[PDB]
Amino acid sequence: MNPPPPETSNPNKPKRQTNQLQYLLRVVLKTLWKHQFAWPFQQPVDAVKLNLPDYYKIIKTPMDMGTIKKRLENNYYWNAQECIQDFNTMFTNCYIYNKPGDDIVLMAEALEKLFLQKINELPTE
Ligand SMILES: O=c1[nH]c(-c2cccc(NS(=O)(=O)c3cccs3)c2)cs1
Repeated sequence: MNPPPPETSNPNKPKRQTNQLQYLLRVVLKTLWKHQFAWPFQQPVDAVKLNLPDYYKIIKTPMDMGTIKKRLENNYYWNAQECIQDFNTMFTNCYIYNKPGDDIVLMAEALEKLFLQKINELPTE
């Protein structure tokens, strides 16, 4: 069973645009998206499709790059750090749901290193 995907809009929450958030969409996300290991992370885990009936029994704060992309596109975030926390939740979720050395974990580890490389330096505001 799949819960609804994480919100990508919320009228109670204030919106913002910053140079750093623009960069997170235009450079960081859009480059990671093209990586050969990006595909498992491009949309919410579909537990019915993937036959992972325990996925949402284990993972209570799901996150994926599709959701992050839509959040950036909709100016959902207040700042870069908020967006960065979503990437970090995505990676951590993968390590939590799986086991060290798993192929899916190797993919997340590779993406995380590339992500860290790209956010090491952000534009100034
Ligand atoms: O913890 C997470 N698993 C996934 C995911 C996405 C697509 C397919 C799978 N299962 S899978 O096809 O057996 C697989 C194993 C290694 C990479 S994908 C997991 C995303 S986040």
